Formats: sequence, C-alpha cells, structure tokens
Amino acid sequence: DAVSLVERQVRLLRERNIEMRHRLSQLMDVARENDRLFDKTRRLVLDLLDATSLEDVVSTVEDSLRHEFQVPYVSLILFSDSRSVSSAEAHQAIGGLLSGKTVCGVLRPHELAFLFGESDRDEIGSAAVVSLSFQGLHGVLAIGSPDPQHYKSSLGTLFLGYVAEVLARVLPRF
Amino acid sequence: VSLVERQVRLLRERNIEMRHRLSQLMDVARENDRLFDKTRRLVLDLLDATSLEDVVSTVEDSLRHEFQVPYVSLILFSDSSVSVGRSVSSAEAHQAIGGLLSGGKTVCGVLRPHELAFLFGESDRDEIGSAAVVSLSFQGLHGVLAIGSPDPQHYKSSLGTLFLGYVAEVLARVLPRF
Repeated sequence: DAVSLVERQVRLLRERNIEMRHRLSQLMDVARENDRLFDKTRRLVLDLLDATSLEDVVSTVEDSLRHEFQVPYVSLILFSDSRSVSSAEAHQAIGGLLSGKTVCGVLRPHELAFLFGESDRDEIGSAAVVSLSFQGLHGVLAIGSPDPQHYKSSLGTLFLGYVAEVLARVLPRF
Repeated sequence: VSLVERQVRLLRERNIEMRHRLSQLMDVARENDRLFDKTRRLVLDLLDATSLEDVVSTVEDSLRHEFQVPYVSLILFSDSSVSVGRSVSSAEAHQAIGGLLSGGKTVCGVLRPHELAFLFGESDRDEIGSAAVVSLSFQGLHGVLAIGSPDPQHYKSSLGTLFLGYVAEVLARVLPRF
C-alpha cells in the first residue's frame, strides 16, 4: 500500500514527462519552421527591393514561392494594357474573386482554370489568391496545392498576404 | 522502498527542469510572434515613408513603443548636419564607434562607456546591461542603429540578432531615397 502509492507517483511523473517531451518537440518544430518562413520572407523582401527590372521582380517572386516556400502551383499575373493580361480581360475571366482580402480553399473551376491553367486545375485541391493592389490594381498572385487541407485557412495562407503587401508596393516602380 | 524513493526524486528534478524549459520556450515563441508582426508593419511603414523625417520618426517610435525596446539610437551621418533627429559627421561617428561601423562585432553586447555615451541619450543609459549595434549601409554608409536593454543576456535574443539586422537592411535601402 505504502509502496503502491509511491509507485503510482512514479507512473504519474513518467506520464507527465513523456507528455512534456511531446510538447517540447512540437514547439521546437514550429520554432524551426517560423525561423525558415522568416528567413525566406526576408530574402524575398530584400531581393524584391533590389530588383532592377519588372522581369527580375517576376522571376524573384516565382523562384521564391516555388523553391523556398515549396508551393506546388504558383501563378503571378500582372495587369497591363500594353504572363500578363488586360485588367478588363482579368475581370471577364475571374471577376467576382478580387475584393484586398485573401480568398482561399476550393475556388471555382473557371477561376482555377484562369489562374493555374486547364491542366493543373484538376490536381489542385486548395488554393489562396490575392489582389496585388497598392494605389492601383497591378495584378493577381495565387498559390495552390493538391492537398485540400493546405491553404484552407488564413493560418496556412498568411505569408501570401505579406508577400502581396510588399510586391504590390514594388510593382509601381516599373 | 528506497529504490522507488530514489526514482521519484530524480523524476521530480527532471520534471521541474522540463517544465521551466518548456515554459521559457513558450515565452520565446510568443515574443517572436509579437516581434514578427511589429517588424512586418515597420517594413511596410518604411516603404510607405514620404520623407526623411517620416523615416527616422517611424523607426524610433516603432522600436520604442511597438517593439518596446527601452533604449533606442538612430544616428544618421552628414557633414552638413541639420535635423530634428540625431545627425553627426561620419568622421565624428568613426572616432566614437568606428570599429563597429566597419562591420566589427562587440564581445557579449558590452559597449564601452564612451560608446554608450555616444549612442544613447537616455538619462538612465548607465543601466544598459547589453546592446546590439548595426551600421546602416547599402550602397554607402548612411548611419547607425542601436538598441539596449538592462538585461545583460538580451544581445543574444532574436531581437538583437534577426530582427534588428533585418530592420537595418530595409532602413539602409530606404534612406538613400531622401
């Protein structure tokens, strides 16, 4: 009885210590990931600020999103009356999507077609899109993944809005 | 009964040490989230700055009241020094803290009295325990940015390392425009 009590103290302490090892490990994982997202975002921001052409801006954003952030599907479409479409062509295709806020989850078939092309549409389960606007509408930036759980919430798609904020301020310089 | 007593004693120590370790890790994660957000906002505010005054004012107000740093120094270098904020000549800067301007590192966030007195105007700068200093250079040396804390271990923090350096890089790029 006296030993059974202290034995139970040992079981309870072990359970607690195992539980805290799980939390510690889970916290160290998210810490490491935020360090990455932070570093990749920094390099993106500085590379965008140091861009000398519109082509270098586009290349920077696509290279980073695809190969630093490991986004399966990336679409950056700039609007121009001069890839890029007319603003009027953009509203004809996907008008009803743009209206500062990030839209995510299951987009409509015809919107996935315009952003990601006919082929890729079908392998995209979730997607997040944002308008590139700062003192004018400069285009649209979209990211997509086959996992429909990825890019369903604001949490998973938060970086997209941060990039769009900076990218939208950089596009007018060209 | 003494094997089981010995077991409980070591399990308790281990348990206590883990709790504290996990607690600190949670505090650090929370502070880093707060700092990520303030940095994001500062970067955009800087890109949106419409003047030199707006640039320097935004940095100092943000670092002091958003980041909540107790000691803040922003000095711009200029021969013809005319400004609301602090402005000294590059020559004068280098006489006081030139080793750090040239890209040098301090030993354990410890500045020397004359360096503290050059960087920090706060009447209680004598209470600074550690500091981080970074020069503002991008296609030229534009000035110096410095933060200080009463805590001697603060120079090792994510603020002192990551965030300050990134703020400096954006600030160094934006200053040339004015």
